[PDB]
Amino acid sequence: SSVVVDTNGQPVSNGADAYYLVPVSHGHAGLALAKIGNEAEPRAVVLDPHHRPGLPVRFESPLRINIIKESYFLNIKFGPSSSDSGVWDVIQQDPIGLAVKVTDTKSLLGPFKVEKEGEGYKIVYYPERGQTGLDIGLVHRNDKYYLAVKDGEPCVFKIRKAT
Repeated sequence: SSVVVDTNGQPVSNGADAYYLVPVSHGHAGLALAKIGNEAEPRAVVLDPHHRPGLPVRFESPLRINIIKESYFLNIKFGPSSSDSGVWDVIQQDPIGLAVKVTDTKSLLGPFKVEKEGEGYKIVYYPERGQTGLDIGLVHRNDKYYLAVKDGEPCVFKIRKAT
């Protein structure tokens, strides 16, 4: 499968560089952490008009290669490669369904792939590595756009090297 490219047409690096996920619609918005309702710490990933560019991410595969392809299962995380926190996971959370949230552990192979969609890319979540995955889209609740499983309604991004 194809090499994933940033907004300058360069291969997206495996962990070494961070990237903004820039929505192609939803006007201007960037990635942020929010509370869902009641939790003490904001750990739900949202797209927030008030946080542009937002929190950049790193895409990680345990394969030896220094670039990412659309075929690779990925961990995606906020923060440095060295830090255990910021790792995205998909969690059952009552208002949202299956919400994208940050965690501080990480499996050998991550839950996600980055796949070509429209003018850019979508994030796809894989309950099971040998089966079709489920598009990540946006769930609007409580004055926030939560990144959440919403198959058929993917949020489309371009990937801008945080440089």
